[PDB]
Amino acid sequence: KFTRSRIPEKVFQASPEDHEKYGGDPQNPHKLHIVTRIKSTRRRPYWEKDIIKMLGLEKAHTPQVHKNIPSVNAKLKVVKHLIRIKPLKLPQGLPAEENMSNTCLKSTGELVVQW
Amino acid sequence: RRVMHFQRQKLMAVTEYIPPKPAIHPSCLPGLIRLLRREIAAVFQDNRMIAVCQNVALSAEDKLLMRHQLRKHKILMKVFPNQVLKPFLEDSKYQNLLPLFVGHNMLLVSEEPKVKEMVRILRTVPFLPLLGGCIDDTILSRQGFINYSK
Amino acid sequence: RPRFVSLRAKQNMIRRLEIEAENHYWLSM
Amino acid sequence: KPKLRFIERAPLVPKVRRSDIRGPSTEATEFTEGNFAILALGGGYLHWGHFEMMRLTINRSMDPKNMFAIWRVPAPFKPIHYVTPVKAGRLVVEMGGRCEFEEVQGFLDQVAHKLPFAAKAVSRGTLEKMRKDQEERERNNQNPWTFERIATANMLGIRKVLSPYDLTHKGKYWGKFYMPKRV
RNA sequence: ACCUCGGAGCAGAACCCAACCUCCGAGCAGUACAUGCUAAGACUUCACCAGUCAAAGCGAACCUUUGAUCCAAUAACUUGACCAACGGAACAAGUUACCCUAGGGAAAUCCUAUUCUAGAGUCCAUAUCAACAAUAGGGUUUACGACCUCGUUGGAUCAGGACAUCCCGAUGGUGCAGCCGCUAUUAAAGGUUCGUUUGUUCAACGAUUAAAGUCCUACGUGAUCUGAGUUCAGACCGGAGUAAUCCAGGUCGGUUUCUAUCUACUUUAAUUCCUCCCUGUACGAAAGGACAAGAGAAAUAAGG
RNA sequence: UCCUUAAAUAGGGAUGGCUCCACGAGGGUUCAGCUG
RNA sequence: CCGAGCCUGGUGAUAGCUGGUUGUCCAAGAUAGAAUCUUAGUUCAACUUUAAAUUUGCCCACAGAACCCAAAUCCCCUUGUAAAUUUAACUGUUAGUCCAAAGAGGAACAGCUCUUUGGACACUAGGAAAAAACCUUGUAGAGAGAGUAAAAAAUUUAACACCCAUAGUAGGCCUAAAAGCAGCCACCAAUUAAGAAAGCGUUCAAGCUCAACACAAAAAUCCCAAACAUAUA
Ligand SMILES: [Mg+2]
Ligand SMILES: [Mg+2]
Ligand SMILES: [Mg+2]
Ligand SMILES: [Mg+2]
Ligand SMILES: [Mg+2]
Ligand SMILES: [Mg+2]
Ligand SMILES: [Mg+2]
Ligand SMILES: [Mg+2]
Ligand SMILES: [Mg+2]
Ligand SMILES: [Mg+2]
Ligand SMILES: [Mg+2]
Ligand SMILES: [Mg+2]
Ligand SMILES: [Mg+2]
Ligand SMILES: [Mg+2]
Repeated sequence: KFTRSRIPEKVFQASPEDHEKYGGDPQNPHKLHIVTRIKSTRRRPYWEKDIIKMLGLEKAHTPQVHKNIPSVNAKLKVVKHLIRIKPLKLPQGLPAEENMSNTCLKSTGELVVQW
Repeated sequence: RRVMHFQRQKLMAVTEYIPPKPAIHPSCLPGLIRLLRREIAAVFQDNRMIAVCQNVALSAEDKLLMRHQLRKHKILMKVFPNQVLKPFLEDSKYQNLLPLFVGHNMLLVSEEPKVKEMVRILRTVPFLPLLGGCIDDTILSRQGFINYSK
Repeated sequence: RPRFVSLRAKQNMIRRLEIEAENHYWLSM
Repeated sequence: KPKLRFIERAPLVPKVRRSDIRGPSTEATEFTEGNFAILALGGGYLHWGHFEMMRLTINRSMDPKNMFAIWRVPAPFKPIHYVTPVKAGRLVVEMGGRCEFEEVQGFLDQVAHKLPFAAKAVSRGTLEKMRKDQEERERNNQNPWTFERIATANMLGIRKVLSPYDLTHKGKYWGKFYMPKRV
């Protein structure tokens, strides 16, 4: 039978090689994910379709910001083969109210407060 | 084998084994033996006069008759590997003996020279010429052997 | 009729797998 | 009894119960009181005729004072006629005695090719060598992507195509067939 | 045979489910006669119907397998048969080819050839054949009462094609001195008969042949013809059936019709055989008996 | 099993059981002749 | 036009069967259990639509769910989310097809018959040659802009060491003789180098090698893009 897949926890235990490869520090982890759907939910199980709808990834290639917290991460793990996850980087910190309308999400994953 | 799902076939192809590839080709990169040793060492002192020939063109019966005529005297015929005889020359300090033993070589170790009668026997068979030897650490060519016989 | 896997198909699958591995890393923290 | 004993065509007392073809064999995978053997490189069913020809071709070129051959598979018991299930990696016929592997290689290879499923003539040394080189393959492969890793992590949603048994077989065993080259 | 219900397989871990299917037993028995009355809250065979559990309270004592409604009977409480096709027509079987209408549709277990040599093969494997197995190629069968039974075809005409070659051609080997046979490779240009019995699909037989090949082509081909035979509508015989009728199980008889619209098409260096010469030559101890080459006769096919 | 043909799944002969005189656009077989 | 005439009427017989069922535009919209003289139908359920009321609904981290003796499932704090339940009204679909997976139909690999989980098709587009079911991808228009997704089959295999092997003795048992080749018993020994022999052949011998010295496939109308080995990834 085809069922939900239980991913072993060792899959989501990064190695120092992974840290060097991808440039994320396990200490002081990133706060927010940028998730984009890059794969169709057609020919995928209804639970993956539902998770995609919940995460708001109905449109492909449209970045969506989510919290980097265990529940959101569990949903992302369910649909990890359909999405691209990149940390949201804030070189100038989160935007202030003055420049809330002058932000731009660079393709590198950086939210810059000048545009 | 039944046809796999194409997605599974793609998975197998992607997960196919990839052997490690060395940068530079390693190829293109840089007690019978001791019994013979001791026996030949002993023989080199046992014999007083030595000679060598090429007793290979003879038949089994002819070689047997030659062996019988030699055993009529005290001389003993020997065959030993050149592969192991080449180290023996330098071991026994026989430098002039190196360009003498190659291919088939049959020694004629003795202490009493019946070389006159041996040459007489060899005469009736116009082949199998005598090859140079070295009696008591003194090299003798064929002419020297003939003079010694006479 | 049989079907065969091309180098392009293998490369596409490898690209997808690399994206998924990066997803694993970013989900690990 | 340094010979392959005759086996009954059918058990005298049928047994009720205690796919036996797919996947690696779990029993008789290692040499026991022998030095050479025939290894099954794939699952299959052995018939009574197959057993009889095994016995005939082994006891023909046999030296009772220097060779002793034993079975590793029981008599045909599974009803269909009666046959024996054999899984990949299962030894079929073992040999021992004062002998060398090349002395038996010829007819062992012949009888292995006779066998319905893929089979090989394997000594203890050759079995150890192939196990060690399989370990070397899986330790030195330069492919970052392995069937084991992808299937376990459900990368690409591949478990939609794979079987639950594929997670344990790691892609090496597909149905009754076995793929030793598959790392 | 089964049709309802219950228990087990049969589902590994909530439920549900493998229907069809396998096995078992119940239309209850034993017990008690509070084994009463009431009543929160729940379960449930995926609907409903129906079927379960139950605290508290009252009252006595001090439980382990099915069936509705109507209708009958009983003063009533209650009870009853049939509904077992067990969601149950109150009461109705066989048969139709004399039929009509409305529609729907059309792995194991066998054979062939190679491989291992088992082995036959005078001894001798590998001249030849060949076992079990493996490989391929072709065909048959299935999960269901392992009970019985039984479920369109040629011919004529014209042929197209394959080669897995029957003859003709070219070669290798031979357990063939020549003749031959046997075997294998290659070869599809060409060719591949007429009759008797049978409807024969076939088969046997007769006489030939160089040979009378194996197949594919929706029988290849039936808007080209014709014949069976399912099987028409008649009638006998045999078998089954109370009968009607049924049964390829035997026989005698027995009308489908097409004026061609479209596609396509409608004038693309011969083979055998025999006779003779060479040839009684080669070969061979003899017997027997050739190649290659040539000549002549026929016949067939094609074209005139 | 015999005859019939060279060849013959064809034909003929070795109250019931029988007897086919004649007849038949009945159903089979045959000699001879005749014939596109 | 008789297995039962014809005409008229009842009669617009009846038909769970066949066929048909006419403006424009938008929107929501999917396979599913039970019973049934029932499986070509229907009724209930489920789904579906509209309107309405209200408040939680789905996902799920632990904790938790059996003894006999696997993948997963159930349940719900968070969380991501915005739906869910109930009320009123209601038609229609519902004894499907294919794919992936796990099982049963006798301890039946394939084929079928079913059960279960999931997907797809009945819905768009691109690709896989053509293409319901494989891959990519969907929410709708115009554009003579742009970045991409899937998407290209691979392969070409067989030389080989050289050299020759005296002799105790045909080693004995029997076996006509069987000596190395009919069998079992030790399996020694000479030179230097040595099997009472691993394989051919002799009734048995004789003759020969090994070892030892030495140095894969096919078929039927007519093969089937054309072609191309090396210009920057
Ligand atoms: Mg049950
Ligand atoms: Mg219920
Ligand atoms: Mg009923
Ligand atoms: Mg009923
Ligand atoms: Mg009648
Ligand atoms: Mg041919
Ligand atoms: Mg009739
Ligand atoms: Mg008539
Ligand atoms: Mg006739
Ligand atoms: Mg009339
Ligand atoms: Mg009507
Ligand atoms: Mg819509
Ligand atoms: Mg009823
Ligand atoms: Mg109906």
